[PDB]
Amino acid sequence: MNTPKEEFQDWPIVRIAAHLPDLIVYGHFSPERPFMDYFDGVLMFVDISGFTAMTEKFSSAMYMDRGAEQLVEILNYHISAIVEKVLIFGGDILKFAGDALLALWRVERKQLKNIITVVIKCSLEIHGLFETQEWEEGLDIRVKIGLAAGHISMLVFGDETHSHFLVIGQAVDDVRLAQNMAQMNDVILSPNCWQLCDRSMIEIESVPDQRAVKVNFLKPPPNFNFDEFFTKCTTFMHYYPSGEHKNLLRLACTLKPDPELEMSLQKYVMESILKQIDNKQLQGYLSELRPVTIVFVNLMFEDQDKAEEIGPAIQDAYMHITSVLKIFQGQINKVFMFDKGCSFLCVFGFPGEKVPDELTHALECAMDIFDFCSQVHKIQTVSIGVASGIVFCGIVGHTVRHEYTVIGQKVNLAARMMMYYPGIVTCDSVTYNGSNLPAYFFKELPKKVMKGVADSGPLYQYWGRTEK
Ligand SMILES: CCOC(=O)COc1cccc(C(=O)c2nonc2N)c1
Repeated sequence: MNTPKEEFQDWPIVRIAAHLPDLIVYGHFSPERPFMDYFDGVLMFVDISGFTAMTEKFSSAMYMDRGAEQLVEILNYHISAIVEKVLIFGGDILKFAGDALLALWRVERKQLKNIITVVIKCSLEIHGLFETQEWEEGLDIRVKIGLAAGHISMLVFGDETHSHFLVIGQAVDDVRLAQNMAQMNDVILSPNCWQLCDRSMIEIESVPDQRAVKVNFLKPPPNFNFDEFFTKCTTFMHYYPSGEHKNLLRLACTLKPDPELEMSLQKYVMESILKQIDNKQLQGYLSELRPVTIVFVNLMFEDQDKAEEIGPAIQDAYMHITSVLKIFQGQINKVFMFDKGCSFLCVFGFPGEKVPDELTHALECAMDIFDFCSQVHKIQTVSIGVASGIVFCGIVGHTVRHEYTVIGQKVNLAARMMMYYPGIVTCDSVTYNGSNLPAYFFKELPKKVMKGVADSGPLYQYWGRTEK
């Protein structure tokens, strides 16, 4: 008998799993929402704003109407290489955003020490990818890495049709703080990461006015062999591709059809992405420079550190946010959470979802969300930033691990507005002027210098329909 080779691996379920971490793909959780679980791990936050600040230049006429296509191609070339490193070193890419990706090595508490060593080595090899790389003579193209370790909580929230997850807690807060302190080419360790790590392996230096540390060198003992050390470490890595599948970047490439599993996983993925996955839309349809309105919602909690309390609060907020977005065809593109609160990146005018009055409706949606979420138990402060303009949309990452993402100055602007103008709904000049709503519905705001934005233009508070 002949033995034709090659398992077929391109099923819809596999395509869906590309959009999700192993944390979710192999998770098998209870149906209750919210769902919380608790574990330990090492986190890596890779700041990629260096080359995703390239976006505004790809809107130039020099790119001849293929700005979006060129941008995704070059971004994916670089981001792919980072993803491959993470995956080969045993990590799980949790989410992508325009300015970062977050990766996790989940392990039993006793192995944190050795896993930190693995993650440091991975971090250094990532920097090594970019040592002599650039573009257009100028732009150097490099990254900044923060590492953290310790207790991690996971939250899954959603309804009967849509799901979202977050990791939260001090280690999560720590990784953001660490990455923020990094300069180009740095690997910064959280205080706890430094506490837990194998101090014989590395040389560090202090970070002024900070207990976090910078890794200067990974200098292992005389008879250390990283490959043998790594192999020992794989004992504790549940899904590391091995044996017959050692040639694959992800076990998830081996997923077989399973309608119950696919039902669960598809809830995390936007319907337009599922359309492409099902070969009912062209594979490049979602790469675009598109005018949109960003509504960036931040929720700050009464007790910032109590997972048992924040979980239900996020779920209650989510249920309202989704009902309000449905009414005006808005979408949640990402949910993020560090030390600054839980933020929902909402978008109006996505792929094939554009309708006029996007602006008045975006503001009215923001106010509804603001009013409702302000009365949610345990939510201390709600802040919403509204910015409108051309943004890049597309699927960013590696073939095996990628996500639909939005990138642009207006996304960053809305995100900064929600943090620098807490407790109110703010909007940019495009939104204010475009709405044609009466001027007394707004308050002209003081100009604030916000990290990452030059010339925001005049900013406004959406005060609402009444003096009240
Ligand atoms: C408004 C703050 O926006 C950002 O910081 C975006 O950058 C990222 C990039 C990757 C993951 C995350 C997360 O916050 C989480 N992903 O999963 N759990 C999280 N927490 C955030």
